[PDB]
Amino acid sequence: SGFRKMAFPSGKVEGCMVQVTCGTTTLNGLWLDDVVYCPRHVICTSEDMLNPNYEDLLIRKSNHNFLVQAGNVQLRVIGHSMQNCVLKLKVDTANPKTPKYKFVRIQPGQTFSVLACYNGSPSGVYQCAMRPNFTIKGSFLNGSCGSVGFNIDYDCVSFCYMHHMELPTGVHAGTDLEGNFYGPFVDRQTAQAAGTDTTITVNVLAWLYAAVINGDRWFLNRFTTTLNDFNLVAMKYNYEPLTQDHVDILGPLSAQTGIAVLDMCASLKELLQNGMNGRTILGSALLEDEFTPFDVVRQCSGVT
Amino acid sequence: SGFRKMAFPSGKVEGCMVQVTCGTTTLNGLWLDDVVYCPRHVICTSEDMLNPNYEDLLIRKSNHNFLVQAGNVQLRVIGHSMQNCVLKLKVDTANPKTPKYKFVRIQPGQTFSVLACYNGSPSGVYQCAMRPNFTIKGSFLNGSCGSVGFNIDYDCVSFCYMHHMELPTGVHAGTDLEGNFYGPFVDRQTAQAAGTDTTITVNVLAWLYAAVINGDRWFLNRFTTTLNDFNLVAMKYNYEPLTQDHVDILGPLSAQTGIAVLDMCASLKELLQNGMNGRTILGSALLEDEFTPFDVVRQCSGVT
Ligand SMILES: *CC(=O)Nc1cccnc1Cl
Ligand SMILES: *CC(=O)Nc1cccnc1Cl
Repeated sequence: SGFRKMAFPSGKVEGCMVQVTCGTTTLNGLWLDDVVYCPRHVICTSEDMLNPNYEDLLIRKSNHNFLVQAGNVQLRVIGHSMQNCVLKLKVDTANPKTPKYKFVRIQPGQTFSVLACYNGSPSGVYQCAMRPNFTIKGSFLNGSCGSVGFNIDYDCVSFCYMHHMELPTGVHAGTDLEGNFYGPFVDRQTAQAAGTDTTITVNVLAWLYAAVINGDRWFLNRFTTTLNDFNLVAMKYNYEPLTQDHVDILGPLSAQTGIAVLDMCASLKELLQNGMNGRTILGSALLEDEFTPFDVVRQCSGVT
Repeated sequence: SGFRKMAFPSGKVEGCMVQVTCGTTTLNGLWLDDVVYCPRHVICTSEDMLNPNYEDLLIRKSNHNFLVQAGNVQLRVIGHSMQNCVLKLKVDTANPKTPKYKFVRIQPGQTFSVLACYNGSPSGVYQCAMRPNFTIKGSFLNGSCGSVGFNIDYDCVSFCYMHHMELPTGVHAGTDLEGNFYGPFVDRQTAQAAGTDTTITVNVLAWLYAAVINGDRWFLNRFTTTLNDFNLVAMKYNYEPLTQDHVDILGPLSAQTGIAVLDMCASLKELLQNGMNGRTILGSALLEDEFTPFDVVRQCSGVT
């Protein structure tokens, strides 16, 4: 019993983290096979970030200008290219610790683990979600860029995020491992404001199911609702519209608890309208929206 | 910027987890050098747990009855002994992945990372605290026993917890790596109730400092207090008494923010008396007490 905000074990990713230095800029890279992936802004001074022309800045950079260090051993750079907002540094050594891996582009509401790194060294691991406004709420200091977000399916690491940017609102923006930003964000120090950070309704319901499974039941009520009625309330509270696809995804948790999805929607409706009244659910005073239905099933069944 | 509930990178501990089977009981063991550490109740049937005589149960067990599996390779058991509530299984192979390590016994209020395992395989990592009632609020299913809690100082893993027990209240009890339970708990299926789960005051104040550092300042007020006045309020709210030792520990965060510890105590006093009024601090609607002052400084300075 118990339900914690749980990251994937980080060992497979720890084995992939290198230090990348270009001039006075040091950040992190991801070493898979004989390629090191890092944010392209590794080539920028802070002054450059105001209005960088990356193709023009890149012309002044040679393979020997990209200093790549794995532990205390230097990697030889034999080639480099820009793909969207990442650099691919070809090195002469395949990472011997390369795990089975995929590059995946996640959707808003999907959770992932972040291995926060500085100078190619792991500092910690935490669980994030791709927010509906395509930001993430991370913990990232200067030097943390090139830290990656990932899921594990048994032995295969799916890399979904590389850290690039802090908005002035202190939220985070980054790319998939093809270097495409999530959302409308760009690797330039400009006016970029996040849109509405709406609540991931399907994730809250997953977490309410996790609460029932773990004995927290006080919020179960005598009511039901419909998708359309629930959605009128979701709108008002800046919750994502609940779709039949979400209802279908929640089916296994419905089955296990014997609580119809729409009944749990009616519980969530009362919690939105009435508040917690100073009570907690799974030790939280707000509705947690960074567990997916798949996260709940994983943690409640003990998948390794 | 940003402040997350952050675990240590788990790789060094992942490399230590084995499966231990005795009869029909499978749980996890920790393989360091040529010793595998596991809960002694590995020798019990569920029926035994009602009133186990461990010395008597152990007599019926030989080295060849302890099946120890690291990945898909079996380890040869060449000796076994009971130390308090753990078994030490001597194996003929030193774990080649043994990190630098210590066994440390932590105090209530100290945080640690848990690598939740099943069948010697990691499922996830999360951050816990030794509660003032010597429980922890974990996420542990059947099979999770022998999962360990740890801190890392650069390259040295300090093992502070091994998982043994779920109380009927769904909270967790376990031992240090010498097999001594935290608190008054025993490895028997009996009436054991947790005492008052008081809030770790020094940890809340640390986290309020983390909030200021990361831009959340709305709760800063015009007031101060004294340890004695604050403590009258702490008592009423089941918060741990704040000591001068705690004030001293918070000194660096005081220095960095320029907020006197006692001023931050007066902010915490108003928050206790007045509530959050539906506001959040670092995305939390309750006062977080599972960051130590050392955790805050670590995460805010990016230690690896
Ligand atoms: C994203 C990131 O870490 N960027 C950065 C900011 C300031 C200094 N160095 C770096 Cl890298
Ligand atoms: C502590 C733990 O994991 N114990 C347990 C309970 C039920 C079945 N197997 C085990 Cl091991």
